[PDB]
Order: sequence, then structure tokens, then C-alpha cells
Amino acid sequence: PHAPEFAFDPTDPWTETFQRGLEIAGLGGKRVYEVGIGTGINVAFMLQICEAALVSGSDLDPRLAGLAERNVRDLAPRRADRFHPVEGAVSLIDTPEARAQVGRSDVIVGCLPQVGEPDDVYPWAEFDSYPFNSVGLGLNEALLRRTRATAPAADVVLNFGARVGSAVLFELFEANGYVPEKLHSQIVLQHAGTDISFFVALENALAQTGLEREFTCEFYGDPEGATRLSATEAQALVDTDSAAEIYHEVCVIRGRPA
Amino acid sequence: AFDPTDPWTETFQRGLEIAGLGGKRVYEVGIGTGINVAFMLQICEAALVSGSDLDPRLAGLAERNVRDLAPRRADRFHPVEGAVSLIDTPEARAQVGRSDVIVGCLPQVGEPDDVRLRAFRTAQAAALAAGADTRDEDHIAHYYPWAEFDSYPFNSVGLGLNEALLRRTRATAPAADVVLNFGARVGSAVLFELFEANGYVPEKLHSQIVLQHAGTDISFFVALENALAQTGLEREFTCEFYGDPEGATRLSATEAQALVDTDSAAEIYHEVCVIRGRPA
Amino acid sequence: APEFAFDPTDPWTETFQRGLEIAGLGGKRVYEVGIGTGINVAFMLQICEAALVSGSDLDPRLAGLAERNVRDLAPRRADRFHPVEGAVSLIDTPEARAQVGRSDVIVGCLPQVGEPDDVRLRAFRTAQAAALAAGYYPWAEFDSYPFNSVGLGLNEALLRRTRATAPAADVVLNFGARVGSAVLFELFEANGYVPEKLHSQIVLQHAGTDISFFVALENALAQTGLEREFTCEFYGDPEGATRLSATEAQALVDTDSAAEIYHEVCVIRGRPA
Repeated sequence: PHAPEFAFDPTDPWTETFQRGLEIAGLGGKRVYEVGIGTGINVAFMLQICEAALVSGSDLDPRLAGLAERNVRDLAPRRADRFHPVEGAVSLIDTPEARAQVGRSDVIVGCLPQVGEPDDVYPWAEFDSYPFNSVGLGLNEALLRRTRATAPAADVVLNFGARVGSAVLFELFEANGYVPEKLHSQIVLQHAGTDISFFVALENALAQTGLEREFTCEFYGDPEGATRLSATEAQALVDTDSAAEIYHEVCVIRGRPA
Repeated sequence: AFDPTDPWTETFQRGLEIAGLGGKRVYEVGIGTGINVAFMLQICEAALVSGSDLDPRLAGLAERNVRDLAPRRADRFHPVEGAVSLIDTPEARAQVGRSDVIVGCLPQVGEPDDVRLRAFRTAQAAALAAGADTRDEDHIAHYYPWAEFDSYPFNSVGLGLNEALLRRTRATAPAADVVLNFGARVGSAVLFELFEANGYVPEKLHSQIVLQHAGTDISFFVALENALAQTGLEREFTCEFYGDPEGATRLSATEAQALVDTDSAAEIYHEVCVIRGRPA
Repeated sequence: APEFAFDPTDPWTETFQRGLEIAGLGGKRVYEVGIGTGINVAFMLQICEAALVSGSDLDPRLAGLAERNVRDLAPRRADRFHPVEGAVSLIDTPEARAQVGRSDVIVGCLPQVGEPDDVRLRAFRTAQAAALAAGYYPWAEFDSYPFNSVGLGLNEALLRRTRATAPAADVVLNFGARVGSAVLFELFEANGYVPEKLHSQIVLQHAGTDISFFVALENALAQTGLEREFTCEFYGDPEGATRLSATEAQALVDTDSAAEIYHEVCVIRGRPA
């Protein structure tokens, strides 16, 4: 009954949105696998604040597993005995060990590369064929094919920019064997350098049939998400003013198998 | 007996009879006013029928409707309330998971151009028969969306919504049959691949030659005939139309549109068929 | 297993057969999609020591010609070969599904973009000849597959069938690797299979081979309409020391004609979880 505000990072609104969803997910007592553990701070968060029973994970970069280990031992010293990462270079979960560990997990979590992520920030062309790569989420769909096969009973909890709308995000789960549920969302502001052509091209794109398409992306003018904008609209306000403040939603969605 | 003004629905119903729904639990996606619910209950002798529609005002009407249509069996009709897109609600999924068979005539490119007008007139006919004098808008609606089904592989032949329902059925009812109605202009091979690609063995249960209204646009199907493949290599493809009500003289989409570029009332036919998908 | 057994006339089939031997089919019950004239059946019974080989073909005449070829080439094993009859597209008959569902391993060298340009004329001449004795896959229904974007749509269509009909069976497939192994592996990972590359060779491509489809791959913009980095894998030498894009390969030949262009063929096994 006391929100752990001190815990969520004050720096990155994407990671903050993720961590708040992880807290809501209810990871207490579960085995959890994180795709792309990075520096390990999410693992530390899930161990210390969420109270996961066990956490494993992997990264594409082999040096990151070892560095994640220090961090977890520094930041969650009295819970670090429960962090068992998988070394070494692991794209998605594509090694036998990563597969074994995913196979034993109750929840798979991640914030994966996706069109629309922040610039500041996997191999990439082999995911181009995925149907949901048409909205920039191929890599995310690639993981859902793997999780459904290796751990068919586990939840999958993923972080998304929601410029394409929640009907599409929910579709990515429904198309792949999972009932989706939005755990948490937030309005976030994007850098002034962010490119969004991709998003204007989306609403200007003919279907695929192809016939029609009066669809519109989701942006906001205020940090409260009061004033909706299309991608074209938004793209305008920046042609008007290069330092115009543009907002979109980031949200955490859990897919639960049947 | 069947209404011959709506051949897609005749086709649908005739297909359902053949399905073998005697004593089974069935879910219908898009129950409408319950015409198909009552049919299965009265003619097919189903033990239980449930289902939903994306218009939330419809279940109530249907219920009523089925009561009047099959009162001696309307107690086995158990609709699910709410604005149910496909089977997207816990309660909807729950019922689907308990069903032996899932049936639908779903939106799809090539459905009759007047399908949304017929539904509006059927909704308002059913409310008048229930003793209510209403506002017309009570029977209109903004359903079904389309953008989230656009990325589906089989949306390229206009069946994205149908594919999406198959992703759903397979996961929440992996042993259930799925019985679906389609316009076959794209070819029965393509219709069969829709099922095969999604874990189902297809069987064509019944089919019929029907005529398309004169003002029906078929440039979509023409556009498929001139398209290249995903490869960018030449694609060989032909749509299936007919010049005769019997389905004896075949026409591609390009030919069919020629006969209405020269004349303007040339009778143009195509197939409508019921396909059952059965999992292994 | 002796060198003489592997096909000395055809690098694609030689690659397939070296890969099947490495798959360890001994004692297994196997199913081949596209048996053709049955030589691979003979190779799997006689060299791989399979307990039982079934399979089918789209051309309904080939199962009968494959029986005679297996009777004449592995007479001591011929009783272990039980082809499925009739025209069979992939495995799409109740008898082919029933056999596939009893199989330990499903194998195939399936039609695919990048196959040798003369394979369809071979199969045609090969029919006719073998047809005495005495007396193709369309590609339109498979065009929707995501992996058709790389020309592997028929292969993906099989993976959807095997997974449903024989969920515990391995699946062993021969591929040209011009689109790279990450893509080939992703075809399996996307469809419920863990890929392992069993064997691979560097083959020479016929002289007038059209590689325009692969050039186009290197210049396409993805599904998102933005940039994409991608090079097909070709080689200038028969050991693959010197790499080449499809564009480099095409250019090497625009200025020659008889330039030697090489690429990889490789056998991948897809194992369920």
C-alpha cells in the first residue's frame, strides 16, 4: 500500500513505464526470464521490489551478463542469489540454455527493439518478413513464436510504444496465441529529434489487399494526453515549430495463454 | 424454408446442416438477429447454441427473436452480451472453449455490397416485431474495424478477418471444428490454404453459384490477376467467376469485368461455399 | 558411410544426402515430401538404414516409378518402402497425413526460389523417360506466406502442416542459402522448430542462372518502408573464401558471362520443443 516511487528510474520514461508494469504484473514468487537483461537494473528491480522467486535472462551482448551480475549484487545484495543469467551471446532466446531456462519460467518479460523506440538507444533483417513488422514490431512477434513453443504456459510481458494504437498491439498477441491485457500506460514525450515519417507513412498507406485505409496513429499535444493528434498532424506542428513538444503513449502489455 | 433473396445465407445454412451439428455445442461469431441461431436449433438439432455480435444492442434482439422463432428450443440459446469483436471477451472465450463447433459468416472482401443495408433493415424489422417504434440510428452501427487485421497473410486475398478468427479458435478451442462461409472468387485452393496454414484440415461442405448485384466492384479481384508475387516474380493467378447460373462457363476477373465494360447488365456469377476446418 | 553413395551428378542432391546420413535416420520411420523417382528413398533405406520409408509426390505417376527404382536399387530393403499413392500436394490427403503422423522424421528438398533453373525440365524429361517402362506446385496459394518474401513460401507451408499433423517429428529440409542462415533459421523458429544446420556445401550455379530476384532483395525497403541492410551470400571460389553480394555476383557476370558464381546449399533439421 505504498507505491515504491523511489524505485522506478527518473531518467528514462520507457524503462519507468516498464518497471511500473512489472510491479503490477505480480511477479512475487515466480521464475522470470528477461530478454535483453542489459546492465541488470530491471533484474535488480524485479528481485528487490517485485520479489520474484528467481530471475534469469540473457543478452545479445556477451559482456552484459557479467556486468548485470555485479549490479544485481550491488543493488539487491540480499536477493542476488536468485539471479542466474545465461551467458553468452543470445539473440532472442536462441540457444539451448536460454531455451531450457525459458522453459522453466512462469513469466517472460522484455522491452525489445521496435520501430519508434528512442534514438538514444537485434540482428534485424531476418524479422522483416513477420506480418506485424508492418507496424514495426517484428522482433516482438518473433519472440512470441518462440515463447509459445518453448514455454506454452508462461505469461509474456512486453513494453511498447503505442503510436499504432492498442487495437494493433492487442492484435499482435491475439494473432499469436495470447490474450492481452494492458497492465500500465503512460504519456511520454519524445525527443525533439525523433523521426516519425514511418508513422505518417503508416496512415497514408494503402492496405495490403489493397483497398482504402482511413486509419490514424495516436499522438498527443499535452503531457496529459488530452489533445489527440495524428502522425500527419503531429508532423506538422514540428514543421511549424522545430521544438514543438510531441507526446505518445508507452505501455506494458501481458499476454496470457489460454 | 430458405429465403432466396439472400443466397449467401442459404448457402451458409445448407452448409451447417451438412456439418453434423446434431447434439453439439456451437458458437456463432456474429449472431446478428439470431436467424442462424434459430436455424441450428430448429433444423440442425444442436444441444446448445451460444455466440455474440460486435453490436452490443443485438444480443437482446436476437434473444427475443429466437424466442419467437423456436420457442420450443430457445432455452438452449445462450448469447453472450457486450460488444464482442470476434471472440474477444473472457466470457466469449469461455464459451468458445466449451464449444465443439465454431461457425461464422464473417466480413470479407467480396461480401455482397448490400450486406450492411440488409443488416440494418433486419435489425429494425426485428425491433418493430417486438413492439418498439424506434429511432433509425438504433439499428445502425460502426462495425467491424479493419486496420488491426490488415497485416494478416490472407488479408492479401481479402480474408484477413477470417484468418484472425482461426488464430483465436486454435488457441482457446484446439479440438473444436470451425465452419466458415466464403466467397470463392479467389479460388478454392486459396480458401483451403487459409485453413491449412493455421492448423486445420479443410473440407468443403456445400457450395452454390450465385449472382452478384450489377453494381458490384470487382477491381480488387482484377488487381489480384495483374499482381506480381511477394517475390516480385511473375505470378500466375486467376479468379473464379462464371457467366452462367450453372457454373458452366468460367470467367477470370479480367474477363468478367470486360463483359460489364461492354454491356452493363451482363449476369456475373461466382461461388459461395461452406468450409469446415478440423484440427488434427 | 562410403563416398560412392552420395549423388555425384548433382550438388543439391549430394548436399541433401550427406545431410540425411548425418541426421541419423537409422531405425526411424521416415516420410519424404516429393519422392520423385525414389533415389532418395533408395539412399535412405540402403545407406541410412531407415526402418521404414513412406512419402508422396504431386505427379501421381512417380510413386509407381519410385517403387521400381527402389526394387532395382535396394532389393534387400524394398519391402520397407510404402509410398502413398495419388497426386499429393505437400501432405494434403488423409492417407499422407496418416502416414506423416506416424513418422519420426519428415524430409524434403522442396521447390524454392533459387533452385536450379533447369529442375522443372529435368522432372518433365525424367517423367517421360522413366514412364517407359510402359505407357508444378502452383505458387499462388503459397504466395501469402511471410517467408515467401525470401522465396521459401512452399517450405513454410509444409512447416504449418507438419507441426499440426506430426508435432513430435523432426523435419529435415534442403535449402539454397543465398538469403543467409539467419533467415533460414528464422523460417524454423517462426513456425515452432529449433533449427540445426546438419551439413552444407558450396555449389556452382549454372552459367545462365537468373539471380535477379536476389539482387532485388538487396535493394528492397522492408515491410516498414524504411532502410534495410541485407546482402545475399554468393562466392567467387569453390571453397567460399571470397564473398560476394548478389549485386557483386551479378556485376561479375555482366562483365563476363562465364564468370564463376558459387553459393551455399545446406540441410537444416527443425526439432520441435
